This record gives sequence, structure tokens and C-alpha cells, in this order.
Amino acid sequence: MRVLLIAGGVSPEHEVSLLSAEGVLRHIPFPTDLAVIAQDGRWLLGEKALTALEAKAAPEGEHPFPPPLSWERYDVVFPLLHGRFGEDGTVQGFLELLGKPYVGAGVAASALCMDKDLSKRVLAQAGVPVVPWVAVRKGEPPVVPFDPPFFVKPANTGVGISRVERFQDLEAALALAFRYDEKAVVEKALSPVRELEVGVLGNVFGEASPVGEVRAELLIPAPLDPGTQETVQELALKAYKVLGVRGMARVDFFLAEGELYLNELNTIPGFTPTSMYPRLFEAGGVAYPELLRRLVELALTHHH
Amino acid sequence: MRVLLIAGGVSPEHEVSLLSAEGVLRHIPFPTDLAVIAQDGRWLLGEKALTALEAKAAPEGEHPFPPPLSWERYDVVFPLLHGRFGEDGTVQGFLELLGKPYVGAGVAASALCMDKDLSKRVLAQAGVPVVPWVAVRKGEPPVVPFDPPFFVKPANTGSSVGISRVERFQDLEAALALAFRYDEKAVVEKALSPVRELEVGVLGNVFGEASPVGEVRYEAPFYDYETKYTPGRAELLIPAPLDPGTQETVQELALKAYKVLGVRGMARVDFFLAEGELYLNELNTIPGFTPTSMYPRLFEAGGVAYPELLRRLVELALTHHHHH
Ligand SMILES: Nc1ncnc2c1ncn2[C@@H]1O[C@H](COP(=O)(O)OP(=O)(O)O)[C@@H](O)[C@H]1O
Ligand SMILES: [K+]
Ligand SMILES: [Mg+2]
Repeated sequence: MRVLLIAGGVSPEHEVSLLSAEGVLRHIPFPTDLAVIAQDGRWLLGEKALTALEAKAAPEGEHPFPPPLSWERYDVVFPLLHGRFGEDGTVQGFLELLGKPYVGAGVAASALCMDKDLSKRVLAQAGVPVVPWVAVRKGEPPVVPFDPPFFVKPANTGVGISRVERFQDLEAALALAFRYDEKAVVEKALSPVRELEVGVLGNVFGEASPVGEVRAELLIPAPLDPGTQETVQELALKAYKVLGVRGMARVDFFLAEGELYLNELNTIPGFTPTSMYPRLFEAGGVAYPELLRRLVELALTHHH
Repeated sequence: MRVLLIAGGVSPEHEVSLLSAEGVLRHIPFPTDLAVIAQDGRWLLGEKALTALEAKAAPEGEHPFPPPLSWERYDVVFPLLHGRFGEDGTVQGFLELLGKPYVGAGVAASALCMDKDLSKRVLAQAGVPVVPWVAVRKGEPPVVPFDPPFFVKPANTGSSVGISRVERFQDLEAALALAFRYDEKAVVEKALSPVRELEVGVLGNVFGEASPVGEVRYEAPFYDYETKYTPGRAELLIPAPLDPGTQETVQELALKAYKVLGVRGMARVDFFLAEGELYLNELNTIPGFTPTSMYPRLFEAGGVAYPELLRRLVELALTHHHHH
């Protein structure tokens, strides 16, 4: 079985995407070719991709989309792209039309988990705790029922984020966010707050890894009481199932005043050997080569 | 200025899509080329695409995806595909990576509006009244929180394909198996009867304008496939016979759901009216443009002639891409 690895991308996470590709290529137990999307959207195949990998940045590519890629020569595609044109369902839709099995969530789950507003609406309706938030659309004035501090983020970008401490500064933060997305979210900023992260693996019905914490060091496992550790994993699996995520997801939480809040589901998390998602499943008995093998196997299982 | 019209698809609504292409091609006020996705997934271009149209069905195609199209010839793509692979964000995602302006909703809104489970979760959270429902996975034991009669559907479907009305729990397993033939996730809704079916068209990007409210009448048990497209079988009341407050409320809820889901271009929003209570049934981001179709007739009743509706759909696509 041969695997195609697509990395880079036009998003600001182009570099960290290439760093994830280097770690995967160094440990995947399959023959794996690399294909790079340069920052200008054009593709690099063959040796120019590896050259772009070693340079850690591909500013300009060769082939405009769609690329002259021998799709039939690969059994599984691993979209290792972060952010826009990576985790938002566009590349997934292309692969769906190519008929190629691919790692990770499908079009609907990728687009939903990328939308900071619509994902919370789904999660809140399912009974999953999330931080109080409001959507603001460009032009329409904002209606914020809570008090500062807020976070003002572009809803679909995954840059333009501001921590607003005075209501006076809200119009400036919305103006900054609106130049990257027509819809913005305003989230109540919790403080003090701890960040917890847990990995899920599987198709719709996943298994949870141990919980980790970001304090920038990675506490693995996170120093959590037995009850809180369980609720984090339970809440992650529920959210994973409600959104219909496939393959994998890193589910980030907030812990404040003893309350858990689902922060974000990442369908293509950072994947260096030292990244949180591989380290969490390593702590759970799933080593990095085995983790990559299972992700490929799950891509084929869904494809029947 | 040149529009590429894409019709057909590998969804069950393939033949419905070719009918809509004929209606759009007849009145579109732009130079428009047709491309057809045959039922095997392979594309027909140029003269073969037009021949596939007169056949009213395209079983086999020539070019595998992606097709050898000169995308730089076309300023706007009009995906006139219904259902899976066309209305659910997959084709939209391809057009996004191509950098080409296209008519209709984006990736997220298309995928969300094609999922009868997730869409209702968003609408119910935003306070939009919906029918009580439950989702069921393939091979997962069904737990129906209410009592029959039911409507069992695949979560991703169109033109009433795979939908069953259930009156006994013994008939539920057979209704779910029929639904699982078209989707791995099913929905089980509480059947409303008697029910009136109200439909209203929306036009615009996120902040839309509503058409007059129309109504669907028929003698069949429900608005099924044969009723929807066999001419004369379903009768369209345009505008619908309603109180002023009722037509107003339908339009307000249509625009509200349209805005929450971030729909672009167009949508036909369908409602249930039962015992004085309204219920939003579903949103359709690529509605029909065929002779028995409600969307263009509603805007025609509202003063927007068929060529003008298609002109604004194309211009809205250009506005979003180049200016947002
Ligand atoms: N809860 C319900 N109560 C009454 N009729 C229903 C209900 N759900 C579906 N129907 C009937 O089934 C038809 C199609 O349902 P819908 O959810 O729109 O599926 P599709 O998207 O395939 O059209 C509707 O026109 C309606 O007549
Ligand atoms: K729909
Ligand atoms: Mg439908």
C-alpha cells in the first residue's frame, strides 16, 4: 500500500504543516510520497516537494490546481494541511470526487468543526458545555450580553484574533477580524483558565486518549482528578459522534472554576512526534508508527 | 462573460438535475456552456453534453474527474446538481480550490443543509421551530423518543428518495434499512397529519430577500418523488392562501434560518403548517428549476422574472468571490 502525503498549504500554517509532514514521513510504516501545496496555491510533486520540505517553506509552486498527479498510484491520501483549504472540507471534497480514500473527517464534519459559530450551536444543542459566545456578521452591529474580557475571532479562518479588555475596543477588534472573514465570534474570556486536550481515534465511534494539558510545556498526562479526566474524555467522544467526525480529532477544552468547556475540535491537528495528538496516543499505548497505520487503515475501512 | 452550467450527477436526483438544466438554459441571459456528470461519475462536454440533455438521462460519461475543461473560459460556474455530490459541499469545495466563482451556498452551508440531522440541531438552537426528531446510525439500535406515525429518511437525500412513513414500530426496521441504502445516518421524525406544506424562495448572500410564500397540494399520502415531478399530480398554490401574519412569519423564519446557516445565492426553504403551528422542514440550496418546480415560479409571482432571477444568481456569485 502506497500513501500520498499532501502538506504545506496557502494558510498561515504552511510552515507547521511542513513540520508535520517531516515527522510523518520519518515514521509512517508505508511507502509514502510527498506533495506540497506552495503558499501561492501551486503544487510541487516529485523531488521539488522534498526540496520544499527541507527548505521548510515553499513560497512558489509549479503546477496549478488540479495538479497532474498520478492519483491511481496511491491507495490512501493523507491531507496534512491545517486551516483554510486544509481542514475546511475543500480538499476533502476534491478527494471525494477523485474517489480516493483519505485520512480524517469528511466534507461536512471538516467544514462544521472549522466554523467556530456553527459548531458551538451544534454542540450546545447536544448539551455539550461551551463558553458563552455570540456571532457578529459584517455590518450588523454586535449584541454582546456578557462583559469583558472577550476574545474576538474570525469564525472560519483558524490571525485576526484579539483579546478585548474594554467594550470600547470591540469595534476595532471586529474591524480587524472582518478583514479575514465576513462572520466573527465574540467569546467570553475565562480567567484563570487551564487548557486540556484529548485525542480521539476511529470512525464516528472513536476511542479517547489520555488527557494532556498546555501550561509552553505539554503535561502528559494532565494533572487531573479522576472525575474531571473522565468527563473530558466522555465529552470529547460525544462531540466527536455528534459532529460525525471520521479518522481523528484533537478536542481542546477549557477548565475554569471546575467547569469544562469544549473549545475546539481539530480534525487535522499538529502531527510532529512532539505534537500533542501523537504524544497523547503514545501515552495511551499507541505509538507514532502504529497511530499512522491505524489512521490509514480507518481511511480504507470507511471507503469499504 | 460566460457561465458554465453543470448538471446531472451521481445522486438519485440525476434526472431531476437534467430537467433543471433545460429550464435554466432556456432563460439564462448569459452565454452558457453545459457540462454533464454522467451517472458513472464521468463527464460529458461540448456537443455530447447537449445530446445527453435531450436524452433526459446520461448513464455513461467520457472524461473521468477532473475533466479536461478550460476553466479560464468561464467566469461563473452554475452547479445545478441535486443531492449527494453537488448540493452537499463536495463540488463546491472543488470549485473553491479552482478559485472560480460559483452560484449557490458555500461548502459549510451546503453540507449543513444537506444533513437533515445537523441542520435541525442548528435551527433548533437558533430558536427555529422544527419537528421532534432523532438520528440513527447504521447498525445502531434505534431509540425513538416518541410514538408513531413516523417519517424515516436518510440524513442526506433529496426528492423524497428513501423516505418512509411509518405507523408501527415493526415497520421501523424496514424503514431504516431502506434509508440506510442511501446514507449511513438516518432521521426519525414525528409525522404531522394533517399537514400543509409551505415553500418560500430566498435570494441573496447571507442577508436574503424572500419571495411570496407558496403551497403544495396533492392527493398522495405525502409529497413523494412521483408527486413532485409527474406534471399535474402536484398542484402549486402561488401565492399560498394564508393570513398576513402567517405569510410574514414564514418569510421571517426563512430569512433567519438562511442567515444563521450563512447561505449564499439562493435557497428554497420548506415549512410545515399544522394545527396553527409552523415547522421548518428543510432548506434546499440547489432547488429545482424544472417545469414542476416552485422556486422560479415564486419569484416570478414576486416580480422577479425567470431571466432576472438567473441574472442575479450569477451576479451574486461574482460579488461574493471578488468582493465578499
Ligand atoms: N415530519 C413530517 N410530517 C409530515 N410530512 C413529512 C414529515 N417529514 C417529511 N414529510 C414529507 O416528506 C416529504 C420530503 O421530506 P424532506 O425532509 O423534504 O425530504 P427531501 O429533502 O428528500 O424532500 C415532504 O414534502 C413531506 O411531505
Ligand atoms: K436539503
Ligand atoms: Mg431535501
